[PDB]
Formats: sequence, structure tokens, C-alpha cells
Amino acid sequence: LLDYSSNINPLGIPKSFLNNIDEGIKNLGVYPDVNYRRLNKSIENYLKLKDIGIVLGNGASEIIELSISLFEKILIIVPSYAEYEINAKKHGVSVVFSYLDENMCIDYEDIISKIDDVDSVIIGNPNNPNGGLINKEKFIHVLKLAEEKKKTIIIDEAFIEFTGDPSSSFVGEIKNYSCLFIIRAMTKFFAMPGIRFGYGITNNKEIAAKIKAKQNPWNINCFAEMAAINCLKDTNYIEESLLWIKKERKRFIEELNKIGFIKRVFSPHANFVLCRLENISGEKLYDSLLKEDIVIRRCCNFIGLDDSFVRFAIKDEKKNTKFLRALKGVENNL
Amino acid sequence: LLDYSSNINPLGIPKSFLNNIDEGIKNLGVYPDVNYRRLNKSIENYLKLKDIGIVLGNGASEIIELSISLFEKILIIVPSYAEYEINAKKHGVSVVFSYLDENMCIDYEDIISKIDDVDSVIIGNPNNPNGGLINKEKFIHVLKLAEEKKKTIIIDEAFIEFTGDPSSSFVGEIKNYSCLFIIRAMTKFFAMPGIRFGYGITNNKEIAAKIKAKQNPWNINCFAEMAAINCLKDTNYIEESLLWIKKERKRFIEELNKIGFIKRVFSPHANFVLCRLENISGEKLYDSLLKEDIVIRRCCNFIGLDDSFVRFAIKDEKKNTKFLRALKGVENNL
Repeated sequence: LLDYSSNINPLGIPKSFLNNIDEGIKNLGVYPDVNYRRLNKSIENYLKLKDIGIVLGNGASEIIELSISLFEKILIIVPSYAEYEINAKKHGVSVVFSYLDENMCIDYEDIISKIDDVDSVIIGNPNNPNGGLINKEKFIHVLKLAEEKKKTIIIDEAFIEFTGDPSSSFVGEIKNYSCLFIIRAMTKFFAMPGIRFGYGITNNKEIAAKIKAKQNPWNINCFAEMAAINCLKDTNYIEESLLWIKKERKRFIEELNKIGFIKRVFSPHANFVLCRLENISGEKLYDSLLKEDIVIRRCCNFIGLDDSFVRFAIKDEKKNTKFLRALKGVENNL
Repeated sequence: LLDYSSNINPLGIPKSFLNNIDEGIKNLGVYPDVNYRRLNKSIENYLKLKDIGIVLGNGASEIIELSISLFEKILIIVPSYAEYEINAKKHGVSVVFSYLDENMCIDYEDIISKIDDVDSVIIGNPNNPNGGLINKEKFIHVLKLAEEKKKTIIIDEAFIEFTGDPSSSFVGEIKNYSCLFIIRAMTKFFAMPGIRFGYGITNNKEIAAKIKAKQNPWNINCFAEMAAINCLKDTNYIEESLLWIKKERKRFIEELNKIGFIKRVFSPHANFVLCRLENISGEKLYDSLLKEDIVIRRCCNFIGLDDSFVRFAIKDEKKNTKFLRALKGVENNL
């Protein structure tokens, strides 16, 4: 069973987690620091930033919900990860949409023209399902207005790892703008979803105090803590991984471009790719591949996308070639 | 250090945990079954109950906070775990207090009279800090009332497996009384605070649902999951732990009554003991021992208690030894 609806790193669990499993087991017997100082220091060192708000979460999930729980109205850029709007409704937040254009490009001028209508914005960098990165130059006009208007902008960067360019994250913008709230995660890029760990990054110390005020002390289990402390320094897990998607992502997309029902491949910047189809529905394609124990992501339930859009994960070359050779059998049988 | 303020089972991790670690590490690369079916089955098996409402907490503290939040006005038997009240005012739930008597015993008659004025009751079994169990025979008259009047009665059984005797807990009356929301944990008795795991039980399912509608999907991490499906039925550990506490709870309570500045020791049914001091304040006694690398629980800060009260853990045989001798040291120089 190849799951191409799952976007976890194929290069597996960091070798540095095994190596410090003793640390993890030892601390089983006691409550972690209620302030998590050693954890926070690792992240600070990971991001090369001090004197920032840091919020710890049982997964990035907790932070997405909680940061959105703070406002009474949000602009959601869409298509996007279902959880933005789910949580909004979950907390009675008013929702205003901004749609990516036909090319899956942000309508920056629309975000602008709506930013007095809302209390906040949440936008993916890169965005699931289309893998789009926020153009720094164009968005700076948004940042400069948000800052001015005491508006809050929440940027989900759980995938940002898969780019490698530190200049792709807005983390290096944290000091210049305390409207920025960034969400990171160790769940996708570090291959560890079962550990349940994501984080918040902001110069807005008061907004971190407000999120902490909502949470529960010791919400972070000891292994999660052990991972965040030992795995973010793991530069050689991080480089072997970049080595992967840089090449593989580039090839995968060339192979997809050859497939006949693949009408258009949208250019990704993480470990997934959004394809527009032709002469076949995502359900028909889905139900075909399922037959072969291959799962894809039908983009039916994304706002703005229909059954011609489907999302594929980008894994290692071996699984990917297998994947494509099924896509080909479908095309053949089409 | 000797932390007699901390009440974690002293025997160490259950072997059923180390003995299955590979299953924790294997599930690192996946999201758990968002249904937690294997976990859920394990809790049913453990408690020997089927067809119930099971809340699962990232710490049993989450279960306390969430349960309480569902209400407007709440009876809190005092003194008790500082967190009940913290949560109550954290969620703007009105708090009515009910006081233990001189003997740290529950005033069931006071409860009976205050019932018509609250939405819920929360009570320890056994209670922190005294260690007293609810008298299920005198309390059935409370349950009868909250059943008929649709009040909920939250029972914190975080320390209940320490009596290792089943009629003591009210899991047995879940099927009989729908008002009952019973909270258990793996922190204290199974010796794994860092793993962050607890659960809440009820025969009333709307309560179970209404509570989960406030949680995030995948809140239980894979290690805490392996532990709850594997350890809850590790009878080597349970029996070994029960042997330990039944004996040493006797030897230590005997030995405390021998010390001179301890005016009274209260009868505890778990692994901690409440002591009333004479001719020395808990502040002082805490000061005197801290120099000996012993940290004790001053109970000055529980409601209804003053600095003439201290709580000590019932620990190891050798640990309790060194501790009474450090006590005995205090009586000398007093």
C-alpha cells in the first residue's frame, strides 16, 4: 500500500532520535520542566532567534486552532488546508475568502483590498494543495499594512523545510513585524507524526502569552521534547533530505508531464504536486489506483477545486517510479 | 534529590513498556488511528467495561479542565488538587466549596444540601492531600440525587489503583449512574508522567461527545498509546506495585507516629500522607529538610488548610528509611 495522499518524509526517522532514546526513556519517570527552557533553546538555535514568543503544541494542529481561536474574523486564502476553516467554525470566527487565481497564484492585491475587513489572515507557505510559496517582495506590502493596522497574519510553514532556502520562510522577518505569527512542525519534514509536535514563532510576546493562557501545562510529552532537542541539530538528516526532493521533485514532475491525462502539473516547492486532469475524474483515477493499493488525494473537498484536480505525494525514486508505472497503466487502459 | 512532594509510583517503568518499545518507534512515521480503536479496546478490557464513553487526555489534567468547562456552577470538595479550582475560574465556572471536617472526612450531608445549587460535583477518590476515599455506601445517596436531578458528578480517581481494590472505585457504578464522569490516569501508578496520558469514563455518551468536540484529532501520541494498550494489563507490575504499597504504607505510617513534632497522621489509601505538625511550621520543616536535599509538600496553600499541614510521599523502603531518619534528625534539634 503506497499512500500518495500522505506527505511524510520518506527518508524515515532521524538517526539522532534512536541515538537519544535513552534520554527519552529516563525522563518518562518525571514531569518535564513546566517552562520547557531546554526545548525552547533548541528551537531558538534552530531558527537563530532570541527574545521571541514560542508556543509549544501537541502537533502543529494545536497551534493552528489556537491562533485562530484568538480572532473574531479571518481571511482564509483558498484552496488551502481544510483545518484553517474547520477550526474557525470550531471557534465562531467569521470567515472571508481570498482565492488563488487560475495559475494557483495568490491575489496579493485582493488580500490587500480585504485586510481592513478582517482581524487576521492565515496563509500557507508553501500552501497545501498547490505547493505555492509566498512571494516575499509582493507580500511585503501586506506585511507593512498588517503591521500598521495591528492586524495579525498567521503563516503555516509546516512544509517550508522542503525548500531549503531560509529565505523561503518569513522567520527571518519575525523581528521586523510583530503581526507575523509563524507555525512550524516536525511532523512532515522530520518524519515523526506520532510524536505530536509543532511550534509557534512570534515577536508578539503578548499573543504567545494569550495562547499559553489557553493551553495546559506539560502538554508536550517527553519523547516529543527529546526529538525537538536532538533532531533539529541533525544537519546531516536535513541535508540528505534536501538532497532527496531537490532531484526527485524535479524528475517526478517531468515524468508526470508526460502522462496523457495529466493536463497540467502545478509547480511544487515541498514534497507534493497538484495535477489538473483530462478525460478522467479524480474519483475515477482514485478508484482505479486503489485497485492497485495506491491512494491519491481527490481535491474535491478543497474550496476552489473540483474533481479534475488531484494531489500526489512526492516520495523516494523507487516508490515514485512504481507510482508512475501505474498512472501509465491507467493511461494505457484509457 | 529526595522529592517527597512528588507522588509517582517508585517501582519504575512497567517492563511491558520497554518490552514493546519497537512498537512505539514503528508508529512514529504514521498518524495514529484517529479512532484509537486498539487504545479504546484496552481501556474497556482493563476496566472490564463495554459500550461506554471514553475521553482520552494528553494528561488527565486535560480531562479535569475539559470536563469542568462544560458547566456553569460547580461543587468542589476542599481541600483538593489545586487544579480543579484553577480550571473552574479559568473557564469562568462558578465555584461552590464544600469542606472536609476536622478528620479530613467528606461531609456528605453538606453535599446533599448544596446539590440543588450546582451543575456538577468534583471530588477526589482518594483525595489529594489527605488520601481519603469516598465512602461509596454514604455517597450512593448523593449519586441517587444527581441521577434524578441530571447533575454530573466528576470523580478524580488518579490515585485509585493504589488501593489495588476494586469496590473502592466507582467505575463499577458507571452502568448504574449516568451522572458519573470517572477520570483515571497512567501518570501516578504506572510511573510515566512524561508520556502524558489519561482518560475519562462515563455511561453518559453526550458528555463523552461534548467533551471530544473540544479536543484536537490525534491528541494522543504513539508512545502513550503503546503504553496504554500494553501496560494497563501488565499484571506483574500491578501485583508487584500492590505488594509494595500495602506493606510499606503500613511500616511508614507506623514510623511517622513515632516522630515527636508530628501531632497527627491522617489515614491515606494511596501513596501519599497528610501530616499535622506540632511545634514546627511546614515552612520551617520544609526549610530544615531542603538543606538535607529533601523536598516536601507544604499544604498551607490547599483551601481549608494552613501551614500546620504537610503532605509526604509514601516511597521506597530504603527511600522512606532515609526520610524518617531525616525527620528523626529534626525532632532532635527541635
